[PDB]
Amino acid sequence: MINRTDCNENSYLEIHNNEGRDTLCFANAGTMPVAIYGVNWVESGNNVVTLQFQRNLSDPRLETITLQKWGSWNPGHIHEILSIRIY
Repeated sequence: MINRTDCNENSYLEIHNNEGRDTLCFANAGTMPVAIYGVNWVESGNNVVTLQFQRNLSDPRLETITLQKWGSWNPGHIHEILSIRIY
């Protein structure tokens, strides 16, 4: 039940990789597999959402990150996003 939204409000998750090149606003607790490479920062309005991405491609280095209300993520260009889970 997850779909790519252009953020029609100010309280959702938004991942902008490629150095703020392509942003993806997700909504609804829906949970689907996504692919986001080069993660610079992620948004997390007043909603708890889990982000599933693989740190390294060659290795199955799976990493989980939970964004709290109004939480954001600023790693430094992530390989690619695996899936996205919303609570």
